[PDB]
Amino acid sequence: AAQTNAPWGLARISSTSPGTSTYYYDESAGQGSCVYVIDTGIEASHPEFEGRAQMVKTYYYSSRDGNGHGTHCAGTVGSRTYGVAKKTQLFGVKVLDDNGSGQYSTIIAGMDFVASDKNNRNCPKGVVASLSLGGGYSSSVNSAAARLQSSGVMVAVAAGNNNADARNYSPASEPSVCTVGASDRYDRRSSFSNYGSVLDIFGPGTDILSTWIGGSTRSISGTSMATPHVAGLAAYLMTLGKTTAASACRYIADTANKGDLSNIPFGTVNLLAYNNYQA
Repeated sequence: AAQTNAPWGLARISSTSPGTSTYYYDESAGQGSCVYVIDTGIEASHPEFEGRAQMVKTYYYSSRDGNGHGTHCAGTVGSRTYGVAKKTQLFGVKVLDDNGSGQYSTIIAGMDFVASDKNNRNCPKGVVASLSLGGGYSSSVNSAAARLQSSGVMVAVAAGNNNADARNYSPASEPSVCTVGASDRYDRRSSFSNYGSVLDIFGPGTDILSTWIGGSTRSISGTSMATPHVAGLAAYLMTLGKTTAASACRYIADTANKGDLSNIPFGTVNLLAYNNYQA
């Protein structure tokens, strides 16, 4: 399938080269998979989600996304126009308040929630969790992400926007999850992207158009935007039977575009997420 005039990041994920604008993908489109977006919530009524998004948990007085961040990330995972996996099921877990903040104890609870809650959902092709959030190093936050991964969920986490080594941030520094840095449309490391040995992969993160609250759209930048590209790619590949939740991060690294990014620090992987789809 071909989506013309796609957001640059979608086109990048299905291309061996930067500078194109058509997204190519297998029409299965993540059908039968599930992606949990652990964030500020999801505006599930947005027409771009087509009824495929729902809130399953909040730790606040509302499940509504009063910020936009979670809706934007969910849109990159699976919205019809802005999403990588356009037929996946999206589940919202609101661990961040409408200012985009959350206590680590709530984030931990949300991760353990997903590990159990997937057993209440129909996801025959596999389960993914996208965590566009983080803070300073916490062994308890890392352990929560490790448990979620161990339980059979492909966990993708943002590397962070500190232009620093991700080893000092959580859950970015947990080795067993998929830690995602950000690149721009010219295949440069995003200026804000964290780096380091713990990164597994890069995805498009600078100037990413996606859904926003109020039934709108906007373009924003961050490793928060790169992470749902990888989460959606994992769901897409699992639906295709190419990989599993346990191995999807490694498979994405194995099949990535290699050596194409600039300003990658010595010791950081030079790997850009790629669906290797041959139309």
